[PDB]
Amino acid sequence: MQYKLILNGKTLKGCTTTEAVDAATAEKVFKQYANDNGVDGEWTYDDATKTFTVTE
Repeated sequence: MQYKLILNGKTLKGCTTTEAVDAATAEKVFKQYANDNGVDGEWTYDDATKTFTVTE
């Protein structure tokens, strides 16, 4: 299913998505994503909207 990631970085703001079999797999993708993009911080997940949020 479609998982979503909200980027609340000090430097970087945006929406992004991935397709994954579960949320754990999607999280790995999104973790590399914010890391590839110089964003690191507080992650939260809401399984009801399948949306992760990172906050610098």
